[PDB]
Amino acid sequence: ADNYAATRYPIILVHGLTGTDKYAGVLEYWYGIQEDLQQRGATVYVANLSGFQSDDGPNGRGEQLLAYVKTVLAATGATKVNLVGHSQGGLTSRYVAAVAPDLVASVTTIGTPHRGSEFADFVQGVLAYDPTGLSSTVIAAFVNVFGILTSSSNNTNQDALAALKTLTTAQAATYNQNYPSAGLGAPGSCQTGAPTETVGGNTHLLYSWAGTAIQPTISVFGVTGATDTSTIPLVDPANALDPSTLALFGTGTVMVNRGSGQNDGVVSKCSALYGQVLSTSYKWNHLDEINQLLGVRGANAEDPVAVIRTHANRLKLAGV
Ligand SMILES: [Ca+2]
Repeated sequence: ADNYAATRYPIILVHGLTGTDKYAGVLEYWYGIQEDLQQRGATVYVANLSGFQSDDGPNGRGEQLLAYVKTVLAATGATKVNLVGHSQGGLTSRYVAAVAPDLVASVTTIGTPHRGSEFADFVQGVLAYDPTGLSSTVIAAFVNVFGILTSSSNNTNQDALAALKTLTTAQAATYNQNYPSAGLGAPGSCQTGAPTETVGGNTHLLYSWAGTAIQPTISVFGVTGATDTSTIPLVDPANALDPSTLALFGTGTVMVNRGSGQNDGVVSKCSALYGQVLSTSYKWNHLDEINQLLGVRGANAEDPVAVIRTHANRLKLAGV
């Protein structure tokens, strides 16, 4: 124990799609991360928002997080917070930073689809193929019940279709127009923006990193293969002990065939760029970024717990 991660302002971890603080009140979303940070002197709060919803609008995840932020401030006596989001959580964090600039000290996004996901486009394209539209309704009803049952508080505010739509590349472009940020580069440039933003007397430190385990390889007329760089080829035990490893490799192959380039299974390198990009070299798939499942990762993957701990220290040294 020490003060290595003792930031001035409390850290709030913000989960993405399907998330909650504890799956079924048992499995921590941010596996072993809250415990690690607290041990190093950090004050950390884990948000519990709708696993399936849009970020904007009444009852959206953005208004839920804003309300949680104010509750943490009142309880801590703190005046600002440091937001750290994973996946869609990064978009929710941007929402709070935009509507309540004075309550935010920094925004860090990990594997966040700032420009949307080619995979969401794919799933949405599939649904639209049913001429009767029944597929959408049935699947929606099933995913929605799933969210209520896995939510640690059995939150009934779930809308799988809104969530899907929010993650498409077309919708993300509109979100960016509605909630602009100095941390974003020009649409379609695959570039980041500025390292900070001054939102009316309030300065925010902006950071981001992405995992690029899935890399495109050779190809034929219309077929691009991929390789999972986080693992030792075929015999890595992570292929066996963590079911998400191969699952993201597969999802990642669909991504590459949709022109995404380097990705973590669901988010491309270009889509995740935001603020000061600390790294896009991590050999991680989407769940490795949050030390899942149960702390398993390929033999070539960096330690996500260490990375996050180091960032809490960088925040301390930066003055937040
Ligand atoms: Ca993993």
